[PDB]
Amino acid sequence: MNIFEMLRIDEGLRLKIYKDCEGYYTIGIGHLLTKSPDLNAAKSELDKAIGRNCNGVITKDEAEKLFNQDVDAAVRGILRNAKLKPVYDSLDAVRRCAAINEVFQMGVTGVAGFTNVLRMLQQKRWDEAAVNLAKSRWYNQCPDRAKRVITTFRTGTWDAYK
Repeated sequence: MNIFEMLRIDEGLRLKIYKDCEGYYTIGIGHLLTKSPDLNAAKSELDKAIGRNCNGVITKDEAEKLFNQDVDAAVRGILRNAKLKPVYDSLDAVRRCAAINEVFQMGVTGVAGFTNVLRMLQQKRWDEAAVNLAKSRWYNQCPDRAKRVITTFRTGTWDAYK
């Protein structure tokens, strides 16, 4: 499946501001608004992201616009980064999606900082890479959102998304 379909499964789609697994205000398909507990701060961040007055609710079209911007930023981010680009180029199609997903979730600097996992992936040490990812705060603070990505790095199949 494609990266949009994969992230839709991991992140869900919600049109109103909600709290994610870590308690953080989120909207759309995994678009983090703020780590502040102030709902009104999340609303102000949403109005900034869209450029108009939203009162904490967006349309599916606006959700998809944010999603497509966030995916584009992850893909361009990988492909200009001296650590991530050789890893991405080395991976098979399925694990390339898992890499984009991980960068979407953690950010470029978060993924580029896991230099052990990157070496393992480059070297085809899939089991070792998955064990190491399962030690991360990313996974342990919110297992349901990360578990399919980890399985996908291990197996190289789409089975966890079926």
